[PDB]
Amino acid sequence: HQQKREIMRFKKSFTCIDMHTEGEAARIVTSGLPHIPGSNMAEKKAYLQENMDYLRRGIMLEPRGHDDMFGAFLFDPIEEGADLGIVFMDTGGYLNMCGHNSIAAVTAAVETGIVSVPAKATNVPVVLDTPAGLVRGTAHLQSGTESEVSNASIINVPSFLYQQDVVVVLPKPYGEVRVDIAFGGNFFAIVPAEQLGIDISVQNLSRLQEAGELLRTEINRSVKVQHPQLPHINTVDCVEIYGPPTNPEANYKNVVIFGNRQADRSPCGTGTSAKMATLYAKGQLRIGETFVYESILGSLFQGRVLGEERIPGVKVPVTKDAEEGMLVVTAEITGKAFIMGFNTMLFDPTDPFKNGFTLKQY
Amino acid sequence: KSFTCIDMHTEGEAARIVTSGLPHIPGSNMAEKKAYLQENMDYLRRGIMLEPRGHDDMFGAFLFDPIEEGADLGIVFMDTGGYLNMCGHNSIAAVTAAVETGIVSVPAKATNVPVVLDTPAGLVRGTAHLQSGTESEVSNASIINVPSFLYQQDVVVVLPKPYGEVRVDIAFGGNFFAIVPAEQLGIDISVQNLSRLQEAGELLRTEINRSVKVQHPQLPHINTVDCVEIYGPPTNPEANYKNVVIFGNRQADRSPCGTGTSAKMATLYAKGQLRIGETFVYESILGSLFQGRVLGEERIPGVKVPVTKDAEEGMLVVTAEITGKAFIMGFNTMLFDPTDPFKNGFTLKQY
Ligand SMILES: O=C([O-])c1ccc[nH]1
Repeated sequence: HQQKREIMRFKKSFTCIDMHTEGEAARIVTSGLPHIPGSNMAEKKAYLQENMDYLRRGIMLEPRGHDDMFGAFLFDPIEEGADLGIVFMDTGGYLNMCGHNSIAAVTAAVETGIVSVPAKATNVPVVLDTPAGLVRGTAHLQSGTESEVSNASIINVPSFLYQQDVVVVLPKPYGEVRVDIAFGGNFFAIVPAEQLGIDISVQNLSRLQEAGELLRTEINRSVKVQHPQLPHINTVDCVEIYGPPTNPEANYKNVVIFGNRQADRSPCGTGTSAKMATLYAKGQLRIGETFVYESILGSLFQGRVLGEERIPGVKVPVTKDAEEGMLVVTAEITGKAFIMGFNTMLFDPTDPFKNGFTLKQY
Repeated sequence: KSFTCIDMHTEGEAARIVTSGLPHIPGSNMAEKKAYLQENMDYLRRGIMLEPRGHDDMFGAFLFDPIEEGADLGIVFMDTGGYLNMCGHNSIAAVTAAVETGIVSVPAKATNVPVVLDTPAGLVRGTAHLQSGTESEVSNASIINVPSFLYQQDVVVVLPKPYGEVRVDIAFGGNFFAIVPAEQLGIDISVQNLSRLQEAGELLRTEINRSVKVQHPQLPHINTVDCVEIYGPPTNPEANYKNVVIFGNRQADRSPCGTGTSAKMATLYAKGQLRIGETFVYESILGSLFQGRVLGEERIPGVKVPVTKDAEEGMLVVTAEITGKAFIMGFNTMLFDPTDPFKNGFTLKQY
C-alpha cells in the first residue's frame, strides 16, 4: 500500500530524545546521521560544521526548534573507557563541552538502556567522549528502582583560570569592563552584572543578550586565547554574567550568553566549572566545599572541586613567575534532567524551511 | 502522562496538532469542550505550548471526535496565551494532517478532499488538494474564511515621531486588522527591520484602540483592533504584495497570515480593485506565498458600519478562500513526569 509513502516521508529523518536539564533544552539525536569522518570527537564536529551545518540549523532553529534551543549528536565512543561519543550544538555553532546536556545525556543513557545498569546498583557510571576530553558521569539512582534517575553528576575536564582582570571596551551604553577568562570545557568571559549596569532578571534578558554578544565579539577581537593541550580550542564562546543570588541557598546567580546570543536557562555546567576554577585560583573556594549556582529561572546546580593540579613548565597569562606551572582543578557538577519527548524529526524536501530560520536580528 | 502529535508548520508558522492522550472531555458542542479545558485543565495547554517542550511562538490544537453534523474532525485551537486560532493557520495544518495521515479518506481517483472542521467558533470548511499523481500527498489546502469586510477607511492615526500621522484602513477577517502601508511608517519590510515594524505596530494598535473604538455589528465581544498588517511591494514577482502581521504580545506572523489576507482582500474588493475569482497572492516576510480568492459578496439589510454609505441599505461583506501549504516537521510523543518542575512550562517573555 502507501507504506512506500512512509519510507519516502522518513527519508533523512532523525530520532531524538528530547530532554531538559532544569528548563534548558537538550535535543539528543540518537539516529539518522551517516558516518562522519574524524579520528576523534573534535574532528567529527569540525566535519559537521564545515560540510553539514544545515543539519544543526534545521534541528536547532524554528520551526523545528527555536532561538534558545540546544542539543547534541550521539556517536559510538572512540576514546578508551567511554560509553558514548557526543558532539554538542546550538543556534550559533558547536561548544566543545556542555554540562547541562552532559547531565541530560548521562540521565538518558541510563533511563533508556543505552548503558546497562549493574544488578543491585545505586550509581551507574556513564563516560562521555567529548570534543574537550573525557567526562566521567554518574547517574544517581532512585534508591528502590531499576533505572529511575534522581540526578546526575559529571566530573568535568580540567578547568583553569586563564587570564585575570582583562579590560574590554564595549560601546555605549556599556563602556569599559573588567573580566576574567576561564576554561571550564569552553572558554568564558566571566563578568559581574554590576559592571554592565544591568540586573539579572527576566525583564533585562534582551539587554543581557546584547551585552554578551558585544563582550564575546570584543574579547575574541582583542584577546587571543589558546588551550595549552587542545589546539582546536582558541576562542571565547560564552559570556557569564553573575550577580547576587535570589535563593539564599546559592552563592550567586548567573546567565550565560552563547550561540547566536541565546541565554542558558540552566546555571550552566561549564560556566559553573569556570567560576569554581576562578575562585579556587584566588583562594576563595576550598577543595570539597559546595558551591551552588542559580539560573535566571531559579534552577540550581551544585558544584565542588575534587582536586587540583599544577602542570610544570606550562603557563597561561595568569601564571606568575613565582609559580611552577599552571593550576588546573577537577570540578564536579550535579543537576537533574527530564525526558520531555521521543521525537522523530522530518524534512519534507519541498519545505523551504527544512534548514531552519531565525528572525533574530543581525 | 504522554501525548501524541504531529508537528507542522504553515509556511513557517508553528502548528502542533495533538492527536491523542487527552482524557475524556465533556461537552455537547466544541465550545463546551473548549470551556471545560479552560476551566479545568489549562495546564495541558501550558506544558504542550510553552518551553521547554514548546516556545513563545508555538501554536497548535487538540483533535476530537466531531459532533456537528457534516463535520469530519473536532478541534480546539490553542497557543501560548489562550484558545484562539488567529490568522487561521492551524486550520490549514489540520485539514492537511487529516488527509496526510488517514483521519479522512480519499475517494478513488479523487483530486481534492473536503475536510470540515468542528471548532468552538463554528464549522470551518476546507479542501485538501492532492499532488497530481498520488493518493494522499497534499500539495496544499483551501479554507473558507469567516465573512470579511472593510469596516472603516482612510483612518488618520497620529503616531509619535518618527512615524507621525498614518493613513490606515480597518477591516475584519477574524480579528479586526489595521492595514497600513510600510511606506506610511517609513520602514522597508525586512527581517532585519522587524523590531522597528514591531515597535510601530504596537504604537499603532494602542493608538487606534484609544481613539477609534471599533465594534463588530453581529459580535459584540470584539471591540478592539488586535492586529496590525503592514504591507508593501513584493519581492517575489508572482505575488501582489508582501506583508507582516504584528499581533499578540510583541509577536510577528512568519506566514502571510490567512485572515489578514482575507481582510486585505475585502478591503481591495470594497475599493473596486479585486474581482470575484481573481487570485490575489500574498508574500510573507520570509518569502512564502498564500493565494486567496473572493468567491461571493453579500449585503446585510439594516446593519451598517462606518464605510457603509447613506444610500447603501446594508454593509457589504465578502466570502474569501485562502490557500496555503502546511508541512509535517515531526511526529512527537511528549512526556510529563509528575516531578518535573517544568511539567507545565515556563516563559521568559515579559511585557
Ligand atoms: O551547561 C553548560 O555547560 C552550557 C554551556 C552553554 C549552555 N549550557
